[PDB]
Amino acid sequence: LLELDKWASLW
Amino acid sequence: LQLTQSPSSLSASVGDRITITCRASQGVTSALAWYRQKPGSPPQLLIYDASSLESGVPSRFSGSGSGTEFTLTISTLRPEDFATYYCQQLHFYPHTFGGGTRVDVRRTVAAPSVFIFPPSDEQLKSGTASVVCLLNNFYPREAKVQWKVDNALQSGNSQESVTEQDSKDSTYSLSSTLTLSKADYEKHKVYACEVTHQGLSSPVTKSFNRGEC
Amino acid sequence: RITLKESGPPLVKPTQTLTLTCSFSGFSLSDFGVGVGWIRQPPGKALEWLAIIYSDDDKRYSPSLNTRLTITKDTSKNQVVLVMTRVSPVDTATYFCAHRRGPTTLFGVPIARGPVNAMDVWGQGITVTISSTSTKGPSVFPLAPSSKSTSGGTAALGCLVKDYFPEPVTVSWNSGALTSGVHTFPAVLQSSGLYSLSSVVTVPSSSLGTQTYICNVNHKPSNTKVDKRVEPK
Repeated sequence: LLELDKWASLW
Repeated sequence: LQLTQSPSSLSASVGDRITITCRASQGVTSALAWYRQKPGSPPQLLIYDASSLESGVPSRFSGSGSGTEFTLTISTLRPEDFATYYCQQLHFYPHTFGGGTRVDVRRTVAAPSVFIFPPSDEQLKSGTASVVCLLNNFYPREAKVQWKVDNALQSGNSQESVTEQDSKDSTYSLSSTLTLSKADYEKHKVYACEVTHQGLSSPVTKSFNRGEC
Repeated sequence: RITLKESGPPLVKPTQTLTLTCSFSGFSLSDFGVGVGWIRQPPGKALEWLAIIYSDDDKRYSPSLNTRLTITKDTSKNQVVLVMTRVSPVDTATYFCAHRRGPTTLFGVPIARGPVNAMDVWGQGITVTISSTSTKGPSVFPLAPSSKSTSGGTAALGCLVKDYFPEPVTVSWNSGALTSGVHTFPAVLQSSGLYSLSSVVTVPSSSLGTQTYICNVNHKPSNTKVDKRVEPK
């Protein structure tokens, strides 16, 4: 389970 | 996750259109960049967000893909484009790079000339031995070299070195060096390196019998 | 506009701690979302990502290297620092710092992700070598022309330059008279912690009896110069 990048959840 | 880049190496000439691709173990949306690295230089950004041209980057570069398959494309190869190319993913930590794709000048396939050099007596006196195998002026860059001593395959006691592609004849050269203690060297008779390359019909063996005069 | 420069020690000993600094201009680390990262390239190898720090002091490290890596920043000084504990010879590389853009913001709110997905600008790189060894001059041995080294009308001869530290070593043939057909290979760092290289040239075998070939080796680091005459087996 890789950590998502800082902005992975930004449009 | 891992980033797999294809091909590892490709040959091209000026004005060529080439295409490098990158596959990811998992979906990384569009968080994919491409870099060009000239020898001795730091990488330089070409494409970000998978398809966006970096301000200041020649229009000949272009990128495409989302999810897991990505492709960089140069439409008209220029001289300064003979370089190595990398992709990076920035969707997950850690930000993985690909393995690289070397892009060299294309030329006529040329089989390596193969030479072997026994250790010198000078060196032997010192107490070590080094047997050198030269592969000279070949193309393309892919070469496999094996060492056999009395038919025993030598694994992990030799080191290879390769020149940069020659600016005139556009070939490579490769050295392989087997290193043994004097003692070990003296227990054996037959020293052989075997060479496999695209321009050889069959693998070439170059050998000598130790202490033969 | 944006410039980054790495600074640090060229040589570090094993088990020691390596501290590297990025000094930048053209951006500020108080810019929103801006990051600074570190990447390394081992000699002859691909790039490896090491760490990143953001303007909010958010930081992330490579999992394989996490334990040994610390990243810190000083916004006022325009500097970022990477610390690596417990170095070992694996860690010999060229180390780069790079800038990562923050998101598109309109009036202070982020509206687009896209610019973030690259490291835009990189520093020139700083090369660090981890060795325990001490300055030493090379031994030069002849690679001598022979039947085993003759193909058609052409022969190969060369010098093997063995066991020296540090880089680099410069090699010439015949006092500079012979340049054509010469290949000097890049050095390999051996298990010793000591470098080795070889220089070879290909020549007419007609000339072997007649002509004399000498290799000139200079290792400025240890003030060692050698002239080695190479002749047939």
